[PDB]
Amino acid sequence: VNSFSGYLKLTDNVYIKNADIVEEAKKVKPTVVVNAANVYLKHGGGVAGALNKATNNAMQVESDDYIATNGPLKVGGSCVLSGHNLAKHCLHVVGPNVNKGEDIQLLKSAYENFNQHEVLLAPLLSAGIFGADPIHSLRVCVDTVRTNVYLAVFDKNLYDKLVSSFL
Ligand SMILES: O=C(N[C@H]1c2cccc(O)c2C[C@@H]1C(=O)O)c1ccc2[nH]c(CO)nc2c1
Repeated sequence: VNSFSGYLKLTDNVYIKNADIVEEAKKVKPTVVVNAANVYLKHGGGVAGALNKATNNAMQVESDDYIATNGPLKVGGSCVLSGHNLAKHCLHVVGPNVNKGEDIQLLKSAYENFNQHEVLLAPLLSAGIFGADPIHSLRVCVDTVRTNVYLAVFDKNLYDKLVSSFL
């Protein structure tokens, strides 16, 4: 038993809710919140900009030190950093950005990072400003992630569509 409330159960291990991931993290304090990161950990907009704003830019400060030490992530890769006031940990995961021409097949590799964590609050990778089809992203998520994933979908209209078209 865990504290996520109001989710619709899609599969054995995937749940989904129309929610603001920032508000969900602050209420739930999950062990892991997933950020829709880029390779530079520049949290300017979309989910990343919202999560970072909620941390009063502490996420960005920590991220800049990470990059200065380690260099950029790989597309499809991830790193674990602090969750600040939102979660114990933040798993920064880089899905391919279609608006940068990145290979969509890397989406499966990106979701594989979730399997290193028993339970996660997460957005749909490569959705929103990353330019992928959220329905495809949901399919890859369901077919790749084996751990328990609680997906927060900000847009109500999109949430309903994802549910209604789910196979
Ligand atoms: O853009 C946002 N989320 C979408 C996104 C973005 C980039 C890559 C992605 O893969 C996805 C998928 C994610 C989604 O479909 O839910 C977002 C989420 C919460 C927000 N809270 C505020 C306050 O103003 N702005 C927000 C923006």
